[PDB]
Amino acid sequence: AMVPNVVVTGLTLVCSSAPGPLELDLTGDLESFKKQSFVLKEGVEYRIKISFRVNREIVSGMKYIQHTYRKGVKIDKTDYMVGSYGPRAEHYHFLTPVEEAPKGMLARGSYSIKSRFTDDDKTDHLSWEWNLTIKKDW
Repeated sequence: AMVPNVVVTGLTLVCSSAPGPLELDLTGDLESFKKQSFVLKEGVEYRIKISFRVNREIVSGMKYIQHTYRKGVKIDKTDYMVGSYGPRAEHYHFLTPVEEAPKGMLARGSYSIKSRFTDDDKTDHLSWEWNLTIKKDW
């Protein structure tokens, strides 16, 4: 502290066809997000972008872990290998592979997401929670 080795600064849902920006500022109050949601139209392609800075030492085997819940029930768990990164002032941007929102009336509604950014030391660089709502339309 005040700026430790990794500072996770943002999550962005990158989607060509979304009408507005879908962004969380992860330097802020993380409790706030629990009360908000991103809307995705069903079936659309998107990527999750995590923005972060490294301050002092090279970090290796960075990993972004995402758990998805529906009705409080764990339904998906994905780990994404992020890579190795040296210290610098400029943000790094990690992007997942393209994902697809689920589709169909039965898949519509809100889901809760538990995210963690970690590494090969299993350091908790940041853990946060957010919500995704799948709709017939934007």
